[PDB]
Order: sequence, then structure tokens, then C-alpha cells
Amino acid sequence: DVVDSSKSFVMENFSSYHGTKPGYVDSIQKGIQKPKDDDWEGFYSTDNKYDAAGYSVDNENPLSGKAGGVVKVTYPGLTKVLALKVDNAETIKKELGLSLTEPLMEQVGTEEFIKRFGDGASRVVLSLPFAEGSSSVKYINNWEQAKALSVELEINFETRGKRGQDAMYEYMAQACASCINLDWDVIRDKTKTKIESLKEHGPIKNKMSESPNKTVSEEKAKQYLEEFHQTALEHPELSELKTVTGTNPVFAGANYAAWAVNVAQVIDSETADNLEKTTAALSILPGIGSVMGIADGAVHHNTEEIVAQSIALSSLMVAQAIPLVGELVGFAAYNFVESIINLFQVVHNSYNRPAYSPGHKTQPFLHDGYAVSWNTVEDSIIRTGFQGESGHDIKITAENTPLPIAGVLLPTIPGKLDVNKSKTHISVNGRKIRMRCRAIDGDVTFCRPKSPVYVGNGVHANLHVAFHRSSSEKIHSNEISSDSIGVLGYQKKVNSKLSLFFEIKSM
Amino acid sequence: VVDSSKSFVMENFSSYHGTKPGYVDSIQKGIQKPKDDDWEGFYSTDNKYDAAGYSVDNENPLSGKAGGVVKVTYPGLTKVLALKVDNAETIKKELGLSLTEPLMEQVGTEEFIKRFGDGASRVVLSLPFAEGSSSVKYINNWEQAKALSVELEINFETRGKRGQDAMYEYMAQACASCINLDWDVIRDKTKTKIESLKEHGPIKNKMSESPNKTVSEEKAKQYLEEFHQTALEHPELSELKTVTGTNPVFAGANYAAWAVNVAQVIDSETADNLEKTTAALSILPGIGSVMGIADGAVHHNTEEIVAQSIALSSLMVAQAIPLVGELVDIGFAAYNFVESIINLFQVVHNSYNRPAYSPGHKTQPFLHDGYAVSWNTVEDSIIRTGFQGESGHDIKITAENTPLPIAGVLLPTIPGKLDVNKSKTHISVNGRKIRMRCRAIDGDVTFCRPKSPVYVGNGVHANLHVAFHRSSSEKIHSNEISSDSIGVLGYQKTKVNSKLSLFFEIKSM
Repeated sequence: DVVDSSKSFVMENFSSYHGTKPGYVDSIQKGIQKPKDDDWEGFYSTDNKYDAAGYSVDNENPLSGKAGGVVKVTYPGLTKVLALKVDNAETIKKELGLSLTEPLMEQVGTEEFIKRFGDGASRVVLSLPFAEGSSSVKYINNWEQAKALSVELEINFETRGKRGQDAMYEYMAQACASCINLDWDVIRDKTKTKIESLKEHGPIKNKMSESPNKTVSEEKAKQYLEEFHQTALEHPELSELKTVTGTNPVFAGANYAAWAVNVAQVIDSETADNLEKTTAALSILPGIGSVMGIADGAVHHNTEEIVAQSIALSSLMVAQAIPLVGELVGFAAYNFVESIINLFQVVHNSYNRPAYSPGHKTQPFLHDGYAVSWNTVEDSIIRTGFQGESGHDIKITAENTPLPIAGVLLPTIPGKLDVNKSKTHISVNGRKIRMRCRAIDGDVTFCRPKSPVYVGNGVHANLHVAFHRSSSEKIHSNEISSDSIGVLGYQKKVNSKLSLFFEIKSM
Repeated sequence: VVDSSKSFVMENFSSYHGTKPGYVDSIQKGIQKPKDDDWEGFYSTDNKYDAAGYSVDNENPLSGKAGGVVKVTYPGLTKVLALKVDNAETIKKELGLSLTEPLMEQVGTEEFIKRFGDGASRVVLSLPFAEGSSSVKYINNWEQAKALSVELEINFETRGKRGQDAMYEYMAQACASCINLDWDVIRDKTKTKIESLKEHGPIKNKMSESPNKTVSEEKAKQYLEEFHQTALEHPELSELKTVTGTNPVFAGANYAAWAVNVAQVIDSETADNLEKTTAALSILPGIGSVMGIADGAVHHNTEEIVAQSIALSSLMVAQAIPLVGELVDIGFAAYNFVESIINLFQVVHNSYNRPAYSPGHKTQPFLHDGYAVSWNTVEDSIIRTGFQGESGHDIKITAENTPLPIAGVLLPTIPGKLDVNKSKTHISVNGRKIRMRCRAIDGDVTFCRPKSPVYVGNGVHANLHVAFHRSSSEKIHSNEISSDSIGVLGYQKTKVNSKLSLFFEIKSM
């Protein structure tokens, strides 16, 4: 009941990975020994060496400190991996036949437990899901049993001699072999070059002349820095940047200007002189998607050359913004570039990782003030291969004022998938609103509410879509055009489109 | 598939049925069938106000007339059999029924009644009425439904009110906070105010300044903002001037945008029919500006202020029609526009009357500063009490577009009864597990910072996992707990952080 037999197995030479902090890379290869929540006291490892690497960073400087390494640990002989459906120790003790007083992970390393659950293996290791939205597992080893592990070096980020956490993040990026895999040495080099060239430019040094170079108001400051942004963006070392930041307003000069002003306001002398404190301060500021070129679910600035341009331009602007709104030194070219680079790497790594997009599974789709999502994972799956009914629930609301829901565009397959016009309805804070559904196409039906639907702060709707299958025959790739259900918001002539993406699947 | 906790036998079981106009007097002569069929049956509900929302002219559902509600009763004993699922195929298998015959035919069978009726004369099926409602829908077999007596609860046509006021005034009885407006008063006051406004010297004056022929949106808005400012000096609009001066949602700009946007979608054919006018207006954005609805509250909740807002908006629509209108009447402003917009007020007021979880409660998202955060499941939002040991609570976090930070989270603590498990509490960003550093800031609030920068955005979500430990087995009493929310902090903007609140309830077991 608490033990999942689909993720449990006996294995010979069971291996797993362990992230190791700086200094312990060589020490640990002589054996796992505990140092000097107790139910879970134990030695931790994971089946994913890239997830292990995230545990390898200096515990005294966790945002920007050095990464240590990853080792691989192997049990000889036969090991039982005992996967648990819950991580509540007391539920595990009661559901198994265990003393509710003895710590769960003490019991796990005793011959009694190894008898009843090891299936003749020499050891039980507990297995739990690593994290929400990760398919990796976490292994929990009894500390004394773990003394049998052999330890091999997988990688030593310090051996690589790279700056910052370049080595750790470059290792993780291997997981994706669509994959941001940037050379941060190139970028750092190109970046230092651009700053120097930009500082010599005639029109740049000329617009620095116009700088009040004294404390002023924030709106004066933004206006000068918007000017500086326009001037500096004409340098031919920033010419690709000028082109790729022209259309999308997130990349505008005014957002670079707010960024530089936000940076100068939170950096004091004590902060600029320490890299951990700079990373902490910068990491809570809004607007960084302007300098990173990240908008609308995409990393647009995904070349070494264009990332260096963006980081160079922003370094200069921070250099300009400190006099006008701050008080210090130099920071702009030194610790500002180092922390910003680390922040770049955090976010790129998020975007490399497998992840459901807005409107997929239970991830909300946010658009035009609305928020919609599938209520459960199964709601987003249209099952096929049977004659009968299914129901699917979509949650809908909005952020403030009453916004309308005009209707929903639903897929139909001429004969193999049809809308149940009687069970399809929408419910607004519990008021059930029937729908009028007319096909506009062989492949699309449009359902309108029979009474006005509005959602907003404190008003939400549940849209219930009910499908009926006539044929028992499965639905084939070609048969379906759309991967999405289109909920329509207010009209602007067009409607705001809110997309809930489904998947066809058998039983 | 059968919830025994919603099933029961009852004497004189009664329910309610909403009745379209024309069938109100006729239905009282008995439930006869008319000339998914698993479900073909006679439908009723336990909540008479939910029934009232089935009573509107099918041909004109947006704006049409409302018939009534009748109460139907079985004599003797009835079995109410509450079902967990609405899939009839699944119901026939797990009840051992013919997988071919219509489920609601079988339910009217003498054999089915023996098996499941507990010695009641017949069986009625019971199902949840809708998401977000505590009502039930009852499905009656048609043959058995011949046994029902039928009494009038209310005939809306007979109250002789305009539009759908009878129905919405009836539904507002349910909440006895509560918008219970007299729409006759509001209608009369509104007609009165439109009259006086059109006579004002400065109105007729700034009205005579109108380009009075098609122009551009930016120029049309600019004049209507001017017009709006002049109109709001009239004394018949003085309360409105006061209550709309602060909230930017109620500003002249947004009355002007509302009115431009109306004139653009109303052509002579739409304008000459209330149903199509209501359809058209019902898909526009910005109605909250004239309704006085913002930030989760209905601010215009007196007859006087609603009539003032409707009157001013009627005038502005009249001014916007020459500058942007395909139509030529301007009579629309004072007739079908007012009728129609009144109906939309009623709709939205009713939504806010109805019991509903607020942002940040249960699985309702909390939408703020471009973030969306919610409890993953209803149980996550409940901190159970009265035991020693552990619990976990999942909060989902994302954002609409560019990467926004999560600076940390504020968590409640009670000296002995409730502690942050600093080991199990983490945050997971597209699968990347990030540990926290938790410090107490006060005896009742602990603050947890992530140990690697957290950013969320389109395509990047986080699961904040909060682990609580109780050392005492004593229950938490209300005095112990200051906050009813967990505060997730976003970006920093005097230095402050954006606050995202997830509201929890303390329960036993």
C-alpha cells in the first residue's frame, strides 16, 4: 500500500550519485561515514548525476560559492531498492510492521528489515521521488550499511579551474545534449572586451559628459539612462543586440534603464565588495528578463555573442546609474558581471529542464488577466479506444475586474469523437450555465454560454467538457487538427484566446 | 459508486423545478414527458434558487423572460440514491445492471427499486449540482414522475417586473455582503438622471463641442474624458464623483473606453433587439468600471450610486455613437443599452452573492504582480492538528512572462504545537530541488530563503513544499495563531516585497 512494486527491484552492483561539497571530493572517496528529522537520518544519493551536482555548492556561500563535485557509489552484491509511495515516517512504520518508536532508518539497516523486505539482497535502500516535476529518484541509505559502498569520482568541478560555477552549470547542460549550452569562458571574454571598447567610444564618453554625475531623481535618472542606452546601442560591438531587441518591448531601453536603476539602489559598499551579498541582492530584483532576453516562454539571447553584448551594455548602464541613485565605487565591471552571470545560468538551466508549458497538464495558462488550467492531469487526457463518455474540467478566473468568457472551441472527429451538448456546461461560483453548441466545421464545435459568464477576483468558473465516442475505434494522429481547447475571453475583431492543451491516449 | 452518506429514505420528499414561461400554470397539472438517453428523465434540485436559473425563455436566454419555480413532492416514501460518478456505463457495471438498457429506465424498474430502494416506493438519483455548489440535482424516472404533486413556489411573470428583476430579486433572498438592490428604484432614478443631465447648461455646452461625426479613437476618447469630467460636476452625480475619484479602475478614462467600445459593436440591427445587444455587450472588457467592481468587492452597492453610474455611462454612449458609431439612433443609449447593462449588473452581483472561495483559499489561485500561486490540492491548504508528527503542504508557483524571483516564504509557527521542519521544507523549480535556510524573525513567524536563486515565468514553475512538525499532541486554539496565511514573497520594490498569500484552515483528525 505504501510500497510501490513498480519502482522496486533487486539489483547487483547497485550504483547511485552523490553531490559533494568542496574539500570533501577526495576525502569521501575513502568511504561513506556519517559525521558527528531522525527517522530519515541517513546518507542521501540520487539516480541522476546532474541532480547530484546541485548539492555540491559551498554551504557557506550557496548562491555563488564554489561547487565541489559528484561521486558515484556502488554496493557490491545484491541491493534491494524499496520505493515508498509516501514520505511520512509514521505512516510507513504503521503500514509496515515496525516499531513506532525506533527511527525508520535505523530499522531499515537491521537484519529483521533486510529479511522481510530485501528479497535475499544484502541491503535495503529506500527510494522516493526526488521532487515535484522531476522524474529522478532520491535514495536513502542506512549509514552503517552505507559503509559497504565503493566510491568513484564522477567529476571534480574544482579540477576544471573554471570561473564561478561555470563548471557545474556546464555539466548540468549536458543533460539536454532547445538546450542552452553556452561557453561562459567565451562570454566572459567577449564581455570584458565590449566594456573596454564601449568605454572608449566618442559618443559614449560624450554622453557621459552630460551625466549630472550627482544624486538626482529616479525619473531624471531613467531618462538619462534611456538616452545612454540609445547612444551605446549604436556602437558596432552591440549591433546584433540592437537588432534583436528592436521589436519585443520587454527588451526596450527603458527596461534596461529601470534595471540599472534598480541595481544601483540596492548596492551599497558593504554589498558590492562581497560576491554572495551581491548575488542575494540582485536575485530579488524584477526585470532581469530584459537583460537576459527571456520573454514569452523563450530564451531569445541564446548565443555567446549576444549574451555578452547584453551583459556589456548592462554593465555600463549600472556604471552610469550608481552616481545618480547610489553611492560607492568599479562594482559594475567586477561583482555585477559575476553575479549577473550566475543568475543567467540559474535561469538557462530552468529552461533546459523538462517542463510542461502553460496549458499543459495542470500548469496555468496566464493571458490578458485570465488564468485557466486543467483541474487534474487526467482532465487533460482524452482517452480513446472505446464507445462511451468522458468528462474534462477546466478552471477559469481572472485577476481583478469582471472579464467575460464568450465560449469554448472544442475538437470533434466526424464519428469518433463528439460533444455531449447536454452534459457540457459551465459553472460560475456554483451557478450552472448550460451551453448552446454549434459546429463551425467538421473538426471544431463552438459552445456559447446560455447566460453571461464573467470571472474575476472572487469569481471563478468550472468549464465541464463532456465528450461522447460513437466508434470503439481509436483516434489516429491525422484525425485531429488541434492539440488544444480554445476558451475565448473578451473581444478586442478578435477574442482573447486561452489554450488548454490535451493529449490523446489509450487506457 | 454509491455514497451512503448522501443517500437516505424520506417521507414526502420534495424538490424544485425551474419552469419556462408559458408552462408555469400547465406544469402544475402533472409531470408528463414531451413527445444522452441513459439520463433521459425529469430534473429537479434541492435548491429553489438554483431552480430559478432554469426558468428563462429558451429562445432568449440572455435577456428573455423568466417563468417560475414549482415544488414537486412524492407521497409516501422515496429513496434518494446519491451517486459518486455520472458515467452511466460505469454505474451499470458496478451495480450489476444490464449494460444495454438506459440507466434511467432501469431506475424506474420494479426490480431496481427492490434492490436499491430500501422499501421505498421509488428511487430518485442524486448527483452534485455543479462545481462550486453544495446543491444536488435529482434525476427522476419519467414513469415514476407521474406520482408527483406540483405546487407553485413563485411565478416571475406574475410579479409584473421589468426584464429579469423578478428572478434576480428572488435569488438574492438566498443571502438574506449580500447585494439586495431594488431595481425598480434604480430604473426610475436612472431615467430621471439621464433627463436632468441632458438639460444641464455645461453638458449641452460640452455636448455642442462634439465633433459630432466620425473621428479617431484617441480623439474620441479625449473628448469623452472631457465630457465625463464635465458631466461629473452635475449634483445628481455627486456621490459618484466622490466614490470614483481614487480607484483608477473607476476613472473617466475607463468610462470613456467603455463607451467607445460599446459604440463600436452596436450597429442598427444589434441595437434594435435586446437579446443581441446583451450578447454584444456581454463579451466586452472593462464593464467593472461602470459596475464599481474591483479587487474582489462590489463597491457600487446602493441604488443611488448604481443609477448614477448607469446614467453617466448612458450619456457617454450617446456621445460616443456619432464619433465612432455605425448606427444613427442615439436612442439606443437610453433604451436597449440601459435594459441590457442592467441585466449584466444583475448577473455579476449574483456571482458575488454566491458562496465562493476567495483567491488563495483551497485551490483558487492568488493572482498578483504577474505571479500565480495556489495550493496544489484542497488538503494541502489544511494544517491538521491534534497529533505529534509531520505534515507536508504543496504550493504551486509560476508567473505570466519574464523571470520573476521568489525571495522566500513566511511561515506560521506556534512555540510548541507547530514547527517548521527545516529539513523537509524545500522548493523545486522545473524539478530542480532547492533547499531552504529558515530563520525565526519573531516567536510566531519563520522566514525561509532558498539557497539557490528561484525564478519563475512562462515555462518555469516551482513547487514550494512546506513541512510542519508538531511536538505537542494538543490541538491549536485560535488565540495561538495570528495569521491565517502563508506569505510567499516575490521581487523587491521604502524596500518592500510583493506578497503572495495562501490561506490555510486549522482542522482536526
